[PDB]
Amino acid sequence: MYGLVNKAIQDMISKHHGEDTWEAIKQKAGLEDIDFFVGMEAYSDDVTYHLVGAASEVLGKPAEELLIAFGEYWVTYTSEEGYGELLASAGDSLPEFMENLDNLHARVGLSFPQLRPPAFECQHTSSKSMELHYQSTRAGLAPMVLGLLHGLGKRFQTKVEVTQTAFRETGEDHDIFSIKYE
Amino acid sequence: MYGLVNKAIQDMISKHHGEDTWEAIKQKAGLEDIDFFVGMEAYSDDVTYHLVGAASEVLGKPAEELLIAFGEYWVTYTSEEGYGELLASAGDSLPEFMENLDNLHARVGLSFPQLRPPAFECQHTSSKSMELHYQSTRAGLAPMVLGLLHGLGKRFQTKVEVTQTAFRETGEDHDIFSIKYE
Ligand code: HEM
Ligand code: HEM
Ligand SMILES: CC(=O)n1ccnc1
Ligand SMILES: CC(=O)n1ccnc1
Repeated sequence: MYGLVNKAIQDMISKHHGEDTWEAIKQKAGLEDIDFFVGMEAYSDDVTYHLVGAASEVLGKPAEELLIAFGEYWVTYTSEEGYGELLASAGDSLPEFMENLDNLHARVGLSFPQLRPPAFECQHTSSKSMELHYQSTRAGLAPMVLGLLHGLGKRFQTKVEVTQTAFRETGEDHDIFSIKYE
Repeated sequence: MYGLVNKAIQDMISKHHGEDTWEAIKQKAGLEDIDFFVGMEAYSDDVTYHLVGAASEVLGKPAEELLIAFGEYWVTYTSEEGYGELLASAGDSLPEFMENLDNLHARVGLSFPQLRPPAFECQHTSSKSMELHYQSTRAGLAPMVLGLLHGLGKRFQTKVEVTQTAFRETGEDHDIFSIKYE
């Protein structure tokens, strides 16, 4: 993924547990080479999965727990490290924001030309709920989606309950989530 | 399962979509025979699975969506139809409550002598998270667990993020969930 994603993971861990723990985690991941991540440069996905795996071992937490945290962090981190206006342009409510999400990533992708963004389709089951279809070229990041949805809830002061109802992981064509809000 | 469970399903559907729908649903499940469920009597599990499938066809919603709703409802329905004090005895926080859950179901089963309750084990990964191990003699109810957990979040005013990381369905030994709270 682009290095911004890894820089975020680093930031989150550095801020929550310290530079020593980040160093250990980098080292365990077999990335001591890399002095720093370049935000606008493409890295092999490997780098991200390894960091997450290594972060799991060192912190003694499951990978999935970290991806949930990281999902929520990213909402804050993007608003502060140069994507605040772009974020705000995507709307001022959760369902609006999610409807716009492919369009946000399209805009991101003019600037990051090699982006393989996820794809998100909403079916609104009412004014307070929806089905969210998450399609990705990558495996394993549904728990990140969950955290991202909870970060979006914080951003719009909406309470969101999210439950995953289909799993790419088992062989289903793609992750699907039921979501209830305010 | 005991009829209480089926009575709760009936109630949730009558209250949400009307008696006419309930009838259809009951009709579709091939249970027109049964005039009312007896709360303290044992039914074949068959009855609950048919009602759920039938509810899915009549309503145009996936089974899994209904089980999530039903899980959340049950938390409210038990507190109002005779299990309020027992619920409250199980604690005033989500992680406490989950640690007490086998004990709760044990008390329930002195009163319901043929109870096949689930089993839940918590490994706390921090003061705000845990791995929850759901063991059951039955298949299919993981989405019900998700709703129940959201229902418990409501009861304790805690925001809970839940993601399932192992699936009995696929032949893994049992369902496992990563959970983050408030
Ligand atoms: C300003 C806001 C955002 C920016 C700059 C951003 C940028 C990115 C970038 C650069 C990637 C890497 C894709 C790649 O390298 O191939 C990505 C992936 C991702 N984005 Fe965003 N994004 C933003 C907001 C969001 C939000 C709010 C969500 C919420 C659901 C979201 C969900 C994801 C997901 C799930 C991926 C995972 C990759 C995959 O599934 O294939 N993004 N995004
Ligand atoms: C407070 C009152 C509660 C009562 C009275 C109650 C009673 C029951 C009863 C009677 C069953 C049917 C089992 C059978 O017929 O053999 C059952 C199943 C179940 N209970 Fe509860 N329970 C309560 C709360 C909860 C809560 C909060 C949860 C949250 C996790 C929970 C999780 C379940 C699950 C998952 C089942 C499904 C059966 C299975 O996995 O085998 N229960 N409970
Ligand atoms: C990979 C990452 O932190 N994200 C999450 C959403 N968009 C990019
Ligand atoms: C069958 C069912 O939803 N439950 C859940 C908790 N206790 C009973």
